[PDB]
Formats: sequence, structure tokens, C-alpha cells
Amino acid sequence: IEDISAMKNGFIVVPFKLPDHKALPASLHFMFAKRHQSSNSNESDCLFLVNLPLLSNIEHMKKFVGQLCGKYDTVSHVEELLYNDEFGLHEVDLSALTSDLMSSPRNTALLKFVDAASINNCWNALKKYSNLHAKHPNELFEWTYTTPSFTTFVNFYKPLDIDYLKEDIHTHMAIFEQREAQAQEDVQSSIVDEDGFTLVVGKNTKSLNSIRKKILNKNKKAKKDFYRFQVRERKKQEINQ
Amino acid sequence: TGLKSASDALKGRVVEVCLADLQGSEDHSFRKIKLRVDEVQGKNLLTNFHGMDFTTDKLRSMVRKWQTLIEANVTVKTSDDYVLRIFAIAFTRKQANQVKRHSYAQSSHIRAIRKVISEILTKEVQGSTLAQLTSKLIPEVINKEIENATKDIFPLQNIHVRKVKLLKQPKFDVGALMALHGEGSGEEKGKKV
Amino acid sequence: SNIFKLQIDELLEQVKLKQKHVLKVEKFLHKLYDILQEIPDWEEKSLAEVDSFFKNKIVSVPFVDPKPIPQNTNYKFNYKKPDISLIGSFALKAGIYQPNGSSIDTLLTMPKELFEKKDFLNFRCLHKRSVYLAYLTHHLLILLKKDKLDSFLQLEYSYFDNDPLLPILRISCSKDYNFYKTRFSINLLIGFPYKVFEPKKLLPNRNCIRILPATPLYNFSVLSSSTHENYLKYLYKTKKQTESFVEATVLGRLWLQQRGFSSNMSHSGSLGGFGTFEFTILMAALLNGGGINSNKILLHGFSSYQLFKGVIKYLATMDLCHDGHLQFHSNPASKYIDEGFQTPTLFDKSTKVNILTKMTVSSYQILKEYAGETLRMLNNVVQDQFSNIFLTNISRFDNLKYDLCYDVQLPLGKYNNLETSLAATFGSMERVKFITLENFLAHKITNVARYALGDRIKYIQIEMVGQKSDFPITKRKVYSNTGGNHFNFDFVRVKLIVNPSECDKLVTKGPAHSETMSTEAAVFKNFWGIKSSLRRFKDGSITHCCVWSTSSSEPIISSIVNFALQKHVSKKAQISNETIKKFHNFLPLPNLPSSAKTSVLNLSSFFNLKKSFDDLYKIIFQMKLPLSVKSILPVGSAFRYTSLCQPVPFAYSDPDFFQDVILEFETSPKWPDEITSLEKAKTAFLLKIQEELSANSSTYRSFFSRDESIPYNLEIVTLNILTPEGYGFKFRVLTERDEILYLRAIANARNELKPELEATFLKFTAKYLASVRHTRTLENISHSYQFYSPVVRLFKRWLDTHLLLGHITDELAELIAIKPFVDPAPYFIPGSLENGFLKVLKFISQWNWKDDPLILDLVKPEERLTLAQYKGIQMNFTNLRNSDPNGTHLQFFVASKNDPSGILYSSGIPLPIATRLTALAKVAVNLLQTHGLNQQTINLLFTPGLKDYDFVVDLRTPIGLKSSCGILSAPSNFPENLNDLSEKMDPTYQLVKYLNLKYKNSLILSSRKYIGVNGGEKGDKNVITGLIKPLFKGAHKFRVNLDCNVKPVDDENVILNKEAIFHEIAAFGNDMVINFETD
Repeated sequence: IEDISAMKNGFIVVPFKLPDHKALPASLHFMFAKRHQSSNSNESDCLFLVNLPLLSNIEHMKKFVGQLCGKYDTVSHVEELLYNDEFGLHEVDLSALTSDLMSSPRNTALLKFVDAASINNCWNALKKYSNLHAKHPNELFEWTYTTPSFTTFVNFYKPLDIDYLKEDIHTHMAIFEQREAQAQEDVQSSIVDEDGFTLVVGKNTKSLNSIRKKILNKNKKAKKDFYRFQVRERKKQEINQ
Repeated sequence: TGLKSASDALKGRVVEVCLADLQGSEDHSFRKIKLRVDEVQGKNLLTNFHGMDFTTDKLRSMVRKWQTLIEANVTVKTSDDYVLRIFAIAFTRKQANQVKRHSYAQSSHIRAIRKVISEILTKEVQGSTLAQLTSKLIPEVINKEIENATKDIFPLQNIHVRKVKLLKQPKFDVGALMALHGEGSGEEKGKKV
Repeated sequence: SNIFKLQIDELLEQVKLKQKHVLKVEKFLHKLYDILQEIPDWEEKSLAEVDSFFKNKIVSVPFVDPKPIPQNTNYKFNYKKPDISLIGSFALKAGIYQPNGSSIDTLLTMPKELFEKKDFLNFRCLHKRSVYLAYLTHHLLILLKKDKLDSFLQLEYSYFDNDPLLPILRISCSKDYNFYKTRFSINLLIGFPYKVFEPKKLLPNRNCIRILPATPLYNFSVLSSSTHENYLKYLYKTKKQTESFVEATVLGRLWLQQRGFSSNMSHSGSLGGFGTFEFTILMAALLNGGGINSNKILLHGFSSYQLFKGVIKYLATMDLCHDGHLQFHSNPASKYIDEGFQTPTLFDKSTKVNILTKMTVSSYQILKEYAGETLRMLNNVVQDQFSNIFLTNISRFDNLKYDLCYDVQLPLGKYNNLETSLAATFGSMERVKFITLENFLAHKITNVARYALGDRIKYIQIEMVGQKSDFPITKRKVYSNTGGNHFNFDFVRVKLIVNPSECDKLVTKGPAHSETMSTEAAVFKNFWGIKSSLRRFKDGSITHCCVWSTSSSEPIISSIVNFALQKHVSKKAQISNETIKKFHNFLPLPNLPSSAKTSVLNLSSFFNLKKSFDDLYKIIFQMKLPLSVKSILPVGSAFRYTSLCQPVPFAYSDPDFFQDVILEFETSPKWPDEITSLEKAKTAFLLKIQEELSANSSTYRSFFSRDESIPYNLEIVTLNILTPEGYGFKFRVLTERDEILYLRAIANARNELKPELEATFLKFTAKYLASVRHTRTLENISHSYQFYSPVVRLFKRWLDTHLLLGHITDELAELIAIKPFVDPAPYFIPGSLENGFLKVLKFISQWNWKDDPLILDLVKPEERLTLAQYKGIQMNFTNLRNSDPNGTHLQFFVASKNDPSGILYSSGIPLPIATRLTALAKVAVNLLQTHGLNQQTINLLFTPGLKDYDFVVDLRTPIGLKSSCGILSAPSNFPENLNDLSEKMDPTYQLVKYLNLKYKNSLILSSRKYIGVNGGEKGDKNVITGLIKPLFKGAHKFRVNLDCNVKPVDDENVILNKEAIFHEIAAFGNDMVINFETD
């Protein structure tokens, strides 16, 4: 069944083929699409892309909109891919979760554009492509598989290159020790509150996020005798029993 | 001979060797060790670790007046069922720029240093077997653990372990000894008549 | 010591049905004794007419060989009628409702004058017993015809207590007056006078029999078939004194039954010869004695469990066969003399009969260790194991009781071929010593086995399989031409429990060489002959010995049994055992020089790995870093002797090739406070180590991989040192700033990310911290449990064949497999690869999760979990099973002293995979008890899957990787750059890992990681099976939190895009994949 081309609450089917496999005797994959907007930096004029292909990197979304432009003459500012958490490697950010410095939904992706004309243009253009597949499946523009899954991901047994991760370690430790010395200087200056108060700081506490987190993780004597009323009450307690 | 075979006239002998002779270097010229004969095979005496001891001249060469010696000892049972009395000595250093001639510890620093010595070296045992503990105390690194864990309290020059005594030993376990050494089994010669 | 009384009470409630199936068999017994009251008698008669009496009737007469002749049997019969009373389990109300069908007793004594006072000659006392039973048989048939019960009852000749010289008549209630329900058989056995004899000819050394050898079997059989009622007299006396006796009867005979020591017989190739009434009369002797100072070991006043403990403790410590026994008399003390009889011995002075001569020496020898083990497992207050003591049955399998089981086919033919087929002696003294060829051949074959093995085994058992103790009236005895015999077996099963420290010792020495050989040297070189030799050793010692050749397939105990059978018992017999052969060649053969002639307990490949690591560890301690290396120490599976492919040099495609090692430095306070900079500082240390190693030790090769196993830290770079000897090591750096940093990530995580990050921290604890003490305790335990390493390699081969290993962790596999070693109860320690592996599978079938944990103490026999520690791990198991009762996400709770939390190795396994493991173990144990230990049974046990697994994505390779994986049916080098290692390795493991990691909510995948342990002769056949999740049974509408791959057809419903998902699976492995199937 083919003629269905629009879902219930704002969605678009964009289907496409799969190339030749040696052991599959119309292999077709889907893309759910939905346009949306917000007011912040990179949530305005974005397309929710649901069921994006398995490791769909920058380059074949790029050629997808490139042959959209070379086929139907669209406008596309597509050089970016956002929220592409494919296999589940970046759900949390353990760097920001363990320390403050060097810092400060499931199977979805974010395709931002820049123009409202571009979002309306490409939205109705892929709606047209949805409808034209919905009436006929024959000559859709398709997946050019100049294989990026076999080079842009196959690193699992390739050793890491020596000078590369040498330079990576060098610049990362340089900038980290720089802003760590900054965070030690900031707390080991004389922190003075703006009325008159002076913040108590340990000898080697080295940051102020540590102070406030120590605050959050850290969020009488006797007598039963010797008084007139107390020994009167205990003498009456002896009278009780 | 029959009636006292030689392979059981052995098996109780300990030998006292030098760790320099066992390790090729000469910074182990002190620190003699004891090896206990356990299993005889084929004119070879396979030994196991039996203890460790300094020479007397080493700790007499370490003791100086105008400092304190903090010495500790703990009786710890390992990850095997060997129980070991293991000792420790440490001498209170003076810092560089110290102008007073004494550098004594205030005896609460001695109790706290001896406390952390006992805790971290009973953490280094129980977390070791005999072979793991022996390979741990050959390159003197429990001393580095004591020094790093104690420089928060007092400086403490030349911490040493100085003495390790076996108290009880579990069983034999020929398989464990031969896995400490290496394999071996013989079918030998045959008489030629 | 609280719940044991409640166990006794629930056990008696389970075993007692003593109102319903008792009175109807009492009434049918009333009918039976009235019938044998109204039997007609028979006058004084003789043999020349009794042959014509039983000439062509419907009833034959039983006998012992020879068929008695009237020349030396000028014999006479008198049919007087004796009294009738009840004996045994029913008489003492010790009836057990076994579905097999227990027995019940009748008293037929004799008058004192009807048979002559010369019962010390040539079995005609039991021949007048036999003709007595013959006329009672025929005229009892007559009386049941006149009482019309020819329909449902069946009377049958049988052997009383499996004795071929003592037949009885048993009624079976075969298919108001029909009966087919309860315990079936009622047997008709005899008695004699209380005085048939002269009292100096009852101790079993005596003789008057034909041509002075003793006849202990003969003068025990006449003494037993005389006295069946004085035992009742003083047994009822002791039952009138003590009231714990009947409970002691039922639970002691339950113990004996549930470990299979029933009092059938022993001598004729039967496991047993010990049971209820022997147990209870020795219990009565223990009440009236037990010490040399007349120490009453037991008192007749306390409870039943204390009395059973006293009896089991006494017959565990006190040895009765090889040196000394305690005598007891009846009409009392019990005195220990130190004179052994080479027979399980306790003596009388009233009946004057050695009672336990129905028990043989080997069956007593193994019952003594069973009672010692029962004492050991009831005298520990830590655990709760009354199921192990009483409730479980250990005899129901032919293999879990005995480590080795050989089939002796004896195609020797007939009696007139016995002389030149059997290589033993046969004649007069052997036939008067052992009455039948059954117990003669059984005693000889257990002696030949005991001498051929010596200290290479612990205990021996001989079973004449196919032995039938019943026979029809159409023969005087059991006629059986079965498999080439004429006696009461078809073949022989010789069963072995071994000493695993000394099985594969390839030289079994006799005594030393003197100038004139001792009696031991004489019998040794007689016993061995061509194998025997005189060898001088490396310490200069001359011994008599013989040399065997260890193969990977054959244990040399097999060749010893085969030689000592084809030399000393027969010559054309056959010894078969292909169970051990199949299990031994299931383990992969390493591509090592002369490694078909290695053993299976040989860990020398692991030792060479450890020596290459020792050289690398030396150069790393002698290199100089900004921090001194505190401890560099190995944590790999082949360091705890576990790996499938035991390490062959220069083998990239082994997944256990790169062995994990962890190094740590001094506690520097300058470790960075953040996780990514911490990992980059650790790999800065590794970069320094690598550059100094490539500077000075140029014969070592080194690159850098990248760990991805701990989630959400993507900087864990591990270097890989390729030794010149040919091995590889993944180096990790552990700091003391790792666990506090992870725990504070738990602390300030978002409130719905906390169990996720706790799983991350659990992966870190399982990898870095807990694995170190894990490999330490397994390496220290595997030298006292000798067979642990081969049964783990077999068990993980089983898991990888059935394709579970990508979910169940290897440390979980090791803990599951160490359970029947550190807790072998109520069985023994595994002495064979076969026994160990089948005991592992039996346990994981038997192990129900949701009420029982897998908490276990990794200790050598003879550090522990105390009572507080055991209650603590019990209580946190109850905490987890009340926070989740049905096992939604934690399926296995396995825990030890090195991990009391349980969750550590068993997190992250799906409930389909865990239920498939328990289900496959249940399938295997039921199929093994269904078919039996056969070669096709073992082969189908190792057939991969073929069940409700749904996908079969079949994948191949460019080159099969068994040459470069070291399993021979030659790599000895490393390439000039370290990236051809990639194309020599295989990608299927992390391919299916990434696929399941992406698709984890909709469907769970599985593969095999060792590609050609199971993937054919080349190393190519690797399948990928997928199972759809419990959510995806309909067609849901699109919400945001689905995490699926969509193909909606209408607008509302969405279905799986199955075609595109396995197409892109094929695209992800498009060189590797060749095929797809759906079931």
C-alpha cells in the first residue's frame, strides 16, 4: 500500500532504496520528518529527522540535499548535523559531570536551516517527494553508496596514530592545566562579598565549585542533676518508683 | 638410603641468601631472605619464600640521634592461609631549610604515622599472595607507598620493611609450588637387560 | 540448628501415608496366611519320587549348580507347618511410599527335627528349602485357582537379596478384588530353627565342603536364612526402650536410598549391600555400646537427629574392614578388637554371624567416604543443606556419581568356552569361595582394577548391568544368552572415582630393585610383564615401573584399564568409553610442537605466557618514569587458566590473545580532577612507557588500541605490547583517583541518570578493581581443583556453541563453573572433564533463581564466609528480590567473598538470554537422562541452537582464521606495520556489539565470538540471531520514546522495517555476510 503520504500530527515519510546485496532476492528504508521551531540558538528552524539511516554521517545527508539542489533547484544551507547520537555513546557528558572546568530524543536528529524560505521550500519539496513516491516508486533519487561505512567508521582494530594522539594529549593537557591554574587563582585570591563579607577558603582547595559542592554534600552537653527543680523531680521519681 | 631417605631428610631446611645474589644488583646488598625447601625432584630443591630480614649493619647505619624511629608491625593473613608478622621502620627526617637541630615527632604524630603504616601495609597484604607480596617487596615499593601516605604528617626519611616472618603455612599444594616454578615430569632410562 | 526439626517434621509428613494403603494389604495378607494355613501337608518322601512329582507340572524347582543327583543326595523331605508373623519395615511401621515398590516379609521357619543336624554339607539345606518352596509354589497356584484369583496376581521366582543361591516367591499385583496401586511385591522367604548347628562352625573361616578354603558366603547365607526373627526380638526390645527409633529408621533408610546404597547385594557386581535393618541393628549396638571402655556412644532417650548423627559419625570415623571391628552381642556391649577380616565386619555372639558380608569391601569403602562427607556437610553451621543431605537423589544418573565409566564387553560365549576365553583360573577353590561366576568375576575384576590403578584412583565400583533378579517358572534359574554370555549380565560397567592429583602420572612405580626381588616386585612384574621395566631416575633410584603415553583424547587410565583387561581377565574382551573421548577432543588442540601428545591437565602454554609476561614485567619495572610503578599485575583469563585457545605464539585472531594487565603507580597528588584529562594523563604515562620500550627494547612491538567497554569515557587508550616470544598484552593504568571520581559522578548526576551511571561504575569495578582479586583467587584455587580449567574451557565452548557468550560474561561463566568444585556436595569433587561438565549443567538446571542465590566460598578443601557474612549476603539477596521479585533485570545473583553484591558480573544480561540458559540446561539434563550417555547424545548437546531463535544471518570470511588462531587440524611473525593485524582478525564481535548497542530496546542480537572453535574446519561459520523484544508484538503508533525502526503502512499503526534493517546489517558487514534466513 503506497498512497499514504502524511501522518496524523505533522509527519512526512521519505523512503529510499537499499543497494545490491548478495543475499536479498524492494529493500526500502524510511525517514520520518517533522519541521519545528524554537527561539534559542540551534532549535529554531530545525527538522526532526526520525529513523535516520544507520550511521548517516555528514556527507550523504550533504549529497542528499546536493542532488536535491541539482535536481529540483532548491535552497539548502546544509553543512551541519546535530544530535546524531547513533549508537548511544554520548547520552551523558562525563567530563562536565565530574568537573566544572572544560565545560559550561532517542533515535532523533536535528537538521537546521537558516531561511524560513528554505524550511518552507525544502519542507514542501520533500512533501512533494513523499507524494511522488506515494503514487509511484520507480525513479526516485537515491542512495549513492560510495561506501563511508567501511572507512569513516572501521577503526575498531586500526591502532591509533602516535604523533596524532601525542599532539592531542599535548594541547588538551596544556589548556586544561591553564584553566585549572585559573580556577586555583580565582579561589585563592581574596574573595570578598559585595557588602563586606570574606569567603573562607582552605589552603589547597583549588576551585570554588568544589566549595559549593562540599556545602551541598554537607547540607546539648548534659545535666540530669544539680538544679533544685531537677533533683526535686528525681526525688518525686523515686516516690513514683 | 632406606630408613631416612634423603628427600625427607631435606624439605625442612631453610637457606639464607642475599637478595643481591638473587637479583643481580647491589642496592639489595642488605636485605637477606630465607628460602624454605619444599619439594625435591631430580636432584633439585624447589624452594618457596620463608622470610626476609635486614642485616644488622643496615639498621645500625640508619639509626642516628636527634630524630625518632617509628617502628610498627602487623600480623596479617594473606590471600593464601599464610600468616605473616611483617615489620616496618621509619626515621623522622628534617626538612630542607630546617634550622633547629632536632626534628622530633610529637608522639601523636608517631601514633598517627604508626596507624597509617599498619593500615596501608595490612592493605598491601590481603590483596597479595606470597608470590605477589614477594614480587611487591623486591623493588621496595611498599616503602614508597608508606612515604606517599605519610608525608601529610611528617617527612620520614628511609622507611623500610626490614623483617618478614612466616608464622603458619596452610598446606603443601605441590601444584601451586610447581606453578610458582615451572612444570616437569620424567620417564627416565630403563635398564638395558 | 533451628530448621532441622521442621525439616524432619515436613519430611515425615511427606513420607507417611499410613492409613490408606496399609489396611487393604493387611486384609490381603490375612487372605494369604489363611490360604497357607489351609495348605495340605506332605509326608516323608524322597528324591526319586520328587522328580516324578515335579516332572511335568506347571512349576519347576530352583537350584544351585550342580543339579543335585541321587547318588550323593539320598535325601528326604518332611512338610510340617510353621508359625507366621510379620518382619521388617511394615512390622516396625517403617514403610516408605517409593513409586518403585518396597517389599514386605513373611515368616516361614522350620521345626527342629524335620531336617537333619548336618547343615554343614553341600547346599542341600537350601535344596530342601527349594523343594519346600517348589511344592508351596505349585499348590499355592492350586489354592489361588480354587480361590479364583488367576486374573490379577502374578507369582514369580526371584532372588532373595540378589543372591543366585537363594530364590523366593514374590507376588506382584499386575494388570473390590482388583489391585494395582501401592508398593507391589510381597515376598515369601523362609526361616530355620534358632539352633540348626554346632556353635564352633559359624564364624566364616570354617569348612567341610567338597574339595581347606573358607565359605563365608555359604555360612552367612545359612545363618541369615535361619535368623530373620531374633533380629526382630532384640530390635523390638530396643524399640521399646527408645522412641526415636522409628524416625531414625525412616530417615536413615531415606539417606541410604537417596544416595543409592540399598541392601540389594554387593558381591555380584552390585552397588550396595547395606541398608535398613543392618543400619538399625548396628544402631542398636551403638545404643548398647560403642567403646572399649563400654562407652555407650548413644543414649536411648534423646531425639532422632542426634541419634542419626551419632550413627553416621561412628561409621564415618570407625573403620570396620581393613583393621579391626567392634563385636556386639544380644542376649550387651560393643568391643573393638584390632583384627581386620578383609571384609566389612561386625560380629555377633548370639547369632554368631558376620552381618555385613552381604556388603563387599569396595562398597563399604565408598560408603565410608559417603558417610564422612555427610558428617562434613551436617557439621557446618554456616549453610542450610538438608536438601543436599536427604532430599536430593544422587544415584539417578550413571555419571554424576562416578568420574569414569568403562564398558567391558565380554563376548566369551558359553561355559565350555569359559576355560580358553577367560584368562583367570576356574575350578574348585574359586567356585567354593565365590559361589557364582558373577561374584567371582566381579571380585577378580575389582582386584585387577585396584592393583592396576593403585593411588591413581580413590574408589572403584563394578556393575553387572542388565542383571535381572527375577525369573519365570519356565526355567530353574535365570537363563540369559545376552550379548554373549550365559550368566546374569550382558556387559560390565566399571566405575571410577579418581585422585585428580595422580591420574595422568605417566609412570606407576613398583618397589625398588634389590639383589633378589621381593614379593611385591615379583607380583608387579607378573602383573605387568612386557610393560614392566627397571628404571634409574634423575635422583639415581632404581624402581620397577611402566611408562604410558598421554594423549589429548585418551587419559592414560583408559590405556591402563584396557591393558590390564586384555592381559589378566580376558584376551578378546573390549573396553569402550567414547564419552570421555568426545569431551576430550571437544577441547581445541593448540598449534604447538608435539601437542597431540600432551595431556589435558597440562597448563604449560599458560606457563610460557606467564614467563613472557615476566620478561616484559622486568623491563617495565626497570624503566624510569616520572612516577615509580607501584604494581604491574596481570588480570587476564589465560592468567587465571581459563582461555579456550590456550595461548599459542603469534595468533592474532584469538579473542583472548591480548591479555589484560593493570599497572598502577605511586599515589601522586597531581592526578587531574577531571575524567577526560585523567585518562589523557594516564595515556601520557603509557606514551612514555611505549617510547622507552621502543627506545631500548626494540624486539618488543607496540601500538595503541582504544577501550570502549566502559561507557561515556571515550579516552581510555590502552597500549598493546607484542612480545618477541609471541604474546600480546593490553596495558591499563589504574589510579586511586578513579573510583572517587566515578562515585562523585554518581553523586551529582541527574536524578534519572543514576542507575545508568551506576551501571557504568559497575563495569569499571568489574574491569579494574574486582577482576584483580578475581584472577588471584581463581589462580590460587585452580591448583587444588585440578579439573576446573578444562571444565571451564568446555563450558565456555558450550556457551559459545549455543551462542550466549556475548551477553553472559566470562567471569560469570567461571563462577557458575566453580560452584560444583568449591561446593561439590552431596556429590564428590569432579575427577574427570566429563563429570565436571555434566555436574555444571546439572547444577544450572537445578538452580532456581527467585528463591535461591549462588553465594559461594572460593576456598581449598580441609578466607571463609562466616555466619555473619553468609547472613549478610542472604539479606542483600532478599533486599534485591523484594525491590524486584520476578527477576526483571537482575537474573543471576552470584556472589562470593570477593563480591558480596551479586550484581557485579550479572548486570546487563537480558531475560531472554538468561531464560535460554536455564532452559537449555533443563533440556540437556532431561535429554541426558532420557537417551543416555551416547556419542550422538553428546553431539546433539553440542549442536548449535536450532530452537525458537529467529534470525540466522550467516556470515563468512575471506580467509579462515584457524591457522592464525592456533587451532591446528603457520604464523610465527608480526608484519612490518601493525595494521595488517586488523585484516588477520575478525570483525563480527564488535559488529554485533554495535548493532545490539544501537537496537537494544527493540531486539536483542547474539553471535559467536570464537569463530572457528564452532565455525567448521576452516573458521568461517558465524551466525547472528536476533530476538524481538516483549514490547513489539503488535503495531504501535508513533510516539517520541519508541526507539525502533519504522515502516508504517496505514497512518496509525507502525511495524518493524525488517527488510531494511537486515539489509543495513548486511551493508555493515557486506564483505562478511553471505546469507540471511528467518527460522
